[PDB]
Amino acid sequence: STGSATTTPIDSLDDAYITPVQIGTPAQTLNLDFDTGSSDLWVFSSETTASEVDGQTIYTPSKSTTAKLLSGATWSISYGDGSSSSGDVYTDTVSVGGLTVTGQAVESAKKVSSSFTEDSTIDGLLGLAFSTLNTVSPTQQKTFFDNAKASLDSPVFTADLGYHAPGTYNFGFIDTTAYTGSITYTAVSTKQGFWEWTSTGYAVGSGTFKSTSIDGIADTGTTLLYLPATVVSAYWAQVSGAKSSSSVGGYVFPCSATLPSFTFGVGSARIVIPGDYIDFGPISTGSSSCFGGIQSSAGIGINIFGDVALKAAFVVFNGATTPTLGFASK
Repeated sequence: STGSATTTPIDSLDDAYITPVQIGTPAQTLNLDFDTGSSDLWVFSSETTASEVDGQTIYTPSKSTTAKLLSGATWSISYGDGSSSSGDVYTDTVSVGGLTVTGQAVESAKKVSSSFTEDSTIDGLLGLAFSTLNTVSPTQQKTFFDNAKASLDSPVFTADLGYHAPGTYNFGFIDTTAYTGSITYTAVSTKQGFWEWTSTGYAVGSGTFKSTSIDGIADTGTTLLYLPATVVSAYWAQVSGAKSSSSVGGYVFPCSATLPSFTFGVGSARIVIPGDYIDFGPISTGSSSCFGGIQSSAGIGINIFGDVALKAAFVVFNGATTPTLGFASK
């Protein structure tokens, strides 16, 4: 089997991408944030504290003839940005882009943190990291991809995120028309439960490529590109007037600037992020200070190849017995 679904930016900055997901019988379609940095499929629901729902579409398990309470199971998650959610668990039929999994754990939120409530466009998350990170207790549950894997034509999914435009998540096949050149594959460590890999270096604009190992994670659920402070300083030094602002929380730059590209290495191959992709717009409405899309990871503990990086590539998440990542230009 295969599946193919369009993923759509939630706003004009590509802050996140939503993909429609069919849950239950008859289907209830929710728009989920596919997140290769986490491993829970959780949804706003009829169980979510009413004051914490503000415009999201909810899953109502009592209206699904295939829903079954997973007795005793609870979940609770905290994300790298400080947001969180928790609740109980049902199993139900879940379909993405024509690919159906029966008995998928659907984690129903009883509580969500304010950032989720405040984002009316995201009805939940669909985790695509390794199932070892799934938070369901006392019986850890598998991701949608893990459940689908054996049925797929090939045990892979691909992320093709658009810049200011829709893109595609495919399951079970590699669309050879969706990228240019060849796909360069690179080793993955699953030791932390992430799609963790090592970039071979970087360049700023037309500058020389610096060969240096940068370990990080491919994370579709993170907006920005978070890299070591040395790398980030070298990038923003090429933008007149750019500076790190403790009050804003990162590097800002004059909105009148033209940003240089940023290249990252994948083996001997190179992925070029155009400068435009690094502009996240005014820090507040009407400001002439703009927020940068490359930020320091120094306070995170891990480097994160988030959407800013991934949307410059066609990305293969190869879930074979020994997982690997593939990157192609497009």
